[PDB]
Amino acid sequence: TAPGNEPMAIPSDYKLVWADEFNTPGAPDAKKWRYDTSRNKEGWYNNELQYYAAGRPENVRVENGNLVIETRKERLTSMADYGGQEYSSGKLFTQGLADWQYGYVEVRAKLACGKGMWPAIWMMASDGSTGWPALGSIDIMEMVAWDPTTIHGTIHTKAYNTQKGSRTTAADPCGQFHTYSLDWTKDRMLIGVDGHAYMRFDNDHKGNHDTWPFDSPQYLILNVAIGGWGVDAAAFPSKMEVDYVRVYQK
Ligand SMILES: OC[C@H]1O[C@@H](O[C@H]2[C@H](O)[C@@H](O)[C@H](O[C@@H]3[C@@H](O)[C@@H](O)O[C@H](CO)[C@H]3O)O[C@@H]2CO)[C@H](O)[C@@H](O)[C@@H]1O
Ligand SMILES: [Ca+2]
Repeated sequence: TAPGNEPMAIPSDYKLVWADEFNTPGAPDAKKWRYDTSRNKEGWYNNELQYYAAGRPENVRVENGNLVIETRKERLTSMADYGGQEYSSGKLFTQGLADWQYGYVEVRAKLACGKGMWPAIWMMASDGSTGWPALGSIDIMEMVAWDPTTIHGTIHTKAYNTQKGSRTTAADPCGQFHTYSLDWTKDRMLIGVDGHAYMRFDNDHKGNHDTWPFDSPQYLILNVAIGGWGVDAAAFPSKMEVDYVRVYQK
């Protein structure tokens, strides 16, 4: 419903303004990522089945130049925020550490596969005041591992949820790295894989928050949900590998 078909590349007049190359093995860098544990006791949205474990290397660890977000079948019943979940996973975001208004975002990633796995790379507005989905949301990459070659790119607004999205295919996305990218300006968003936009969403320039809520900063989110849109017990453990995040601006 938001088709695109054009090349995408880091413009020559843009600079790298922030990156996690994941050069440093161990815990993610607390200056760049926080853990989101906020709905662990209550259960996450979308009828999701995962517990998101914070400072737990079995779920979130930097290893051989990659962020590793790993889902496991275990019950983390010793955690004070445990919510009876049958699976653990990771969710990191830049919320309250780094956000961006416009930019070329590049995430190079090998995905987490298995029926139930729902790896994502997505953004939400730092200003949450208008609520969901009015605040505006950008899914650079969504995949559901019962359809594991298909890459989804979508935006969420008050007027559109009407959802504006598109899809493409990539070669063994869980067994090789691709670059999932967003090119966001005041005029439009492209979302692509490997230098090709398969998704285009234009600003109608009508100054209407319901249709263009993207004249304000967004933060970035990395996670593997389990269930919802994504359960094969044999598929665990499974992991998303992020080689780098790079953000460029004029
Ligand atoms: O249900 C009302 C609550 O919504 C919270 O927002 C959630 C929303 O409910 C949920 O459907 C949604 O899920 C995401 C998809 O929209 C898409 O962006 O891809 C994501 C990654 O796969 C997926 O998680 O996420 C929203 C944000 O957590 C509100 O935050 C809450 O205030 C409200 O009561
Ligand atoms: Ca790296």
